[PDB]
Amino acid sequence: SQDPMHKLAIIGYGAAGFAAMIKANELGVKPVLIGKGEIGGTCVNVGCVPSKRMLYIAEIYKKAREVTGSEVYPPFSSFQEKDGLVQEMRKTKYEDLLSYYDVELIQGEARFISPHAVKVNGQVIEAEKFVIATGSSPLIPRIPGLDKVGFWTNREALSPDRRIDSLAVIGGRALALEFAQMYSRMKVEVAILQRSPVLIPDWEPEASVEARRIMENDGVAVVTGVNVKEVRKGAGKIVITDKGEVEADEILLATGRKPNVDLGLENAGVRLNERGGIKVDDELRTDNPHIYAAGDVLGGKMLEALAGRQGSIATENALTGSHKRVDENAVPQVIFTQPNLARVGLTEAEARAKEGEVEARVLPMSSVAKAEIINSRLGFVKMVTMNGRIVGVHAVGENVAEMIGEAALAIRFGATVHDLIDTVHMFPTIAESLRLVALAFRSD
Amino acid sequence: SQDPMHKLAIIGYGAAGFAAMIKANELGVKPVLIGKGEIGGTCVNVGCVPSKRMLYIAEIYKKAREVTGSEVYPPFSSFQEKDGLVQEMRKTKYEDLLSYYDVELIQGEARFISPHAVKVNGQVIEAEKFVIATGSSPLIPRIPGLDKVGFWTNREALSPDRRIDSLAVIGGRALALEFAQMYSRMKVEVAILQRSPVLIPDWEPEASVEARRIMENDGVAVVTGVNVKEVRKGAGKIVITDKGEVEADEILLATGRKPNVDLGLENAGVRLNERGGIKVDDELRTDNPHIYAAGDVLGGKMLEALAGRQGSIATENALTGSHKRVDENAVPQVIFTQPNLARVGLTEAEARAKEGEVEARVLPMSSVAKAEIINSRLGFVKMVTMNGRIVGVHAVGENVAEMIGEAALAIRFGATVHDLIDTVHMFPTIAESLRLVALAFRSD
Ligand SMILES: Cc1cc2nc3c(=O)[nH]c(=O)nc-3n(C[C@H](O)[C@H](O)[C@H](O)COP(=O)(O)OP(=O)(O)OC[C@H]3O[C@@H](n4cnc5c(N)ncnc54)[C@H](O)[C@@H]3O)c2cc1C
Ligand SMILES: Cc1cc2nc3c(=O)[nH]c(=O)nc-3n(C[C@H](O)[C@H](O)[C@H](O)COP(=O)(O)OP(=O)(O)OC[C@H]3O[C@@H](n4cnc5c(N)ncnc54)[C@H](O)[C@@H]3O)c2cc1C
Repeated sequence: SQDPMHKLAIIGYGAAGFAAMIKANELGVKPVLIGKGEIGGTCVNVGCVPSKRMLYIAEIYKKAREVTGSEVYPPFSSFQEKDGLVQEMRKTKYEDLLSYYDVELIQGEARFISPHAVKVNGQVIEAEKFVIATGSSPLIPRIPGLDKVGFWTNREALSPDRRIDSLAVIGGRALALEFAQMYSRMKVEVAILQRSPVLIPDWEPEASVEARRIMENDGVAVVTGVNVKEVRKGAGKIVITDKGEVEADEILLATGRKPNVDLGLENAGVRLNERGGIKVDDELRTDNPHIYAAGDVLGGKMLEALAGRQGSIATENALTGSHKRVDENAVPQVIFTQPNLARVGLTEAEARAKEGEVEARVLPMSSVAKAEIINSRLGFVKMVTMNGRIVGVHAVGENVAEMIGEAALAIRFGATVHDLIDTVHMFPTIAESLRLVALAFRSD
Repeated sequence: SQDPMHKLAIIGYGAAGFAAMIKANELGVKPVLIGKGEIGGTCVNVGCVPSKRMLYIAEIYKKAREVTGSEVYPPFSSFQEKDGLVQEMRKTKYEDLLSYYDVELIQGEARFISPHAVKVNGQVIEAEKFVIATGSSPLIPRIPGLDKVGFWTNREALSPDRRIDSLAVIGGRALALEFAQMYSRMKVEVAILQRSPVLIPDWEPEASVEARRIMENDGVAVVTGVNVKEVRKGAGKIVITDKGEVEADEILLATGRKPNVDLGLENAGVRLNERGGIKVDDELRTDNPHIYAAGDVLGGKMLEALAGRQGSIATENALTGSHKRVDENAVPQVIFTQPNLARVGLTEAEARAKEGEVEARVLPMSSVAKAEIINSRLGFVKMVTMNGRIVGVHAVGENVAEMIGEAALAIRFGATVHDLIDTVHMFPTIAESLRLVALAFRSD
């Protein structure tokens, strides 16, 4: 028999799929790239780019109100203005690359029909190797009355159909925090309804404390330990919980994301992991050794830079036979509230659960000169070492997102606290808090 | 003979001298610490702390005017308000340490009278070892009429005696840029008069370009290639130059700093270097092997974090017999205008002047997603490698001061561009510009 096949097919054209496409070109292969929906996927269109833009607008108006005492809020039109930036970035960063790089693009929904083939738009596409990069979708909880009453997800909260006065946010991790701060800074009365007893319960305890303070400082009502029983429609929307009824103009779901795995995977011998994403080994290879997967479809951390890195590594492993990995314990995550929350590596509890000598220190941000100078004293920097190497850094403070890459690099290099002590920082910066917390390991 | 002496005397109680005092305590020695003037020296009192505070105030009001369209400038009282922060920081960071650590403090002017002794307040103080950390003072150029007409230095520009409408700044390096932006953002008409053909002429060429644009964007008149011949008094102060007369309410000298070396050094066998600072080897030891020196008195880079590090290293080398050094080519410098200018390591020209394979790349800030998102597209990131190791990073952009410590750490570790490529950053941050410029080494 002979069965000529493409060398590589990539399923999905978001951050992971683009990274795969680029890598494939670099290794001398013209891939087939199959996607549906807006080019560039979640990040550029309904994710990191429009969300950070609206938080920037929120921030500059908040500062303007503090300085002037005026009640100036961002105009409702600022949501529509941001659509110009999205369009420009989608063009320059994604659409223009489809002209520059070599690729057979197909727009449509792919589903596996064999271990070496998909169907799309009724046609068979066969490939020697696949990279699955189909992303995630909003997770819609099963709550009586919710579908009938209707709700917003991120998509709608970024392009709102109307001006609202009140918002009930269901959920209490990063996206809830970001949208709650965003809408509260637009003169919307926001409540967060969180099931766990604290916000961001998989972060350091100190971070969960600060998360509450950040929200409350902008007038958000934070309700923790709550179970939502039902939703109904009154004058506005009524969320009925075991701690009372919360009425609001609109409901925003921020209860997580579900990997996009409705792909006929059983036809290709690909399995799901316990988190509902594609099951892969550390080299991003599935149970079918010709199929790799990358990005949010893995059901792991959901980050643009990690999705990109995984799309590159999956592609190289598929086309070269390499055995490359991307160490998730040096990958940073940031919540882009003001002040920022940032983390990379292990929490102290995670480190203490492994074998090894663990130390940890926490430096208050109120001790950092620059934080005093710019009136941003809320926060902290926490550093965790295992056998004398830095393995985790967690921080809350002004623009800590800008210093977390120093911490990531320190962790990749296995830097010790003396290594940081020996590195002259710039005074006065927020970043020199990394060296000040290192000094805390022996010094006061 | 017997001549009992103290183990260590430290001359000057700024950043270097404090660092020495602390280090001495850590090695089990109670030093004698001799200083004059305000405790904490330049940084806290008339340097980095009050200057960054006033630039912060300038910045938040500028943003408030952009957002509201109102003509709100910082009140003249904000200079006096900053004196509270200075006092608080002087107490917590310096005066309180004199109670916590063990030290014999003497306030007065020290001068050497022998290789092992100083005089202060008419008393002989003998020590086995000395660390000289006497700082620098403003450099006052010899210009006819200038002393009679009078001028401001940093001290006066930070605590102005009156409200002015116009300012002539003599000089064109970091402090000129910072004060020019500061006063222009206080509705003062500022002119910079610079002798060299460009601003900051020891920075990368790209930085000098950007420096001019930054100044001009706030309405500063930048005059380069000018020689100041004379000053006279008219209605206001008249600076006569070979390119015309510039009249202003006040004159600010920003023409550099002179090390404080009027110390009787010839009595102790200590010599001066070609830049007018104390001559030392890389271990901070002078020609008298019992005398070390640290900080701005060396006539090298003038930075708080470097002065601290040198005071620690000088002390350890003096008391333990070690041979430690502080590598100046991993020490960062930042100009805290908005946007910031930052640098660490070698310029491209400096690297190309040494033997080795040199590469360099420049990434525009307009290519960085976060810079687009926050409307701060002016700038660049330049990376220089020598034999495949990163040896210099230079950047202009919003809050680049916060990412320059990542670059410093990369340089200390001898990181390659692949090392940066392999480190997942956070999207969207300004800091991921370090990885984007690394990608430029092979990729477009
Ligand atoms: C509101 C919001 C804000 C965020 N902010 C940040 C942030 O600040 N920083 C950060 O790092 N991360 C952020 N994220 C997460 C980040 O956007 C994602 O982790 C990232 O987009 C992952 O990209 P991906 O390619 O793995 O998934 P996607 O980009 O969703 O890739 C899937 C793409 O493939 C196509 N596709 C899907 N299924 C199929 C199929 N069956 N057949 C054919 N084609 C298909 C779709 O068209 C889709 O565009 C945010 C997410 C959200 C929702
Ligand atoms: C306006 C301005 C802004 C600045 N901003 C920054 C910045 O943002 N970041 C940064 O890194 N750097 C900055 N600097 C530079 C920084 O302040 C100095 O490099 C730093 O203070 C050096 O400290 P030092 O201890 O070496 O000198 P000093 O702190 O001046 O130490 C000298 C001290 O010793 C005492 N002394 C001096 N001579 C004698 C003597 N003969 N006998 C006895 N005692 C003596 C004096 O009382 C003096 O306080 C700035 C400088 C200025 C002027």
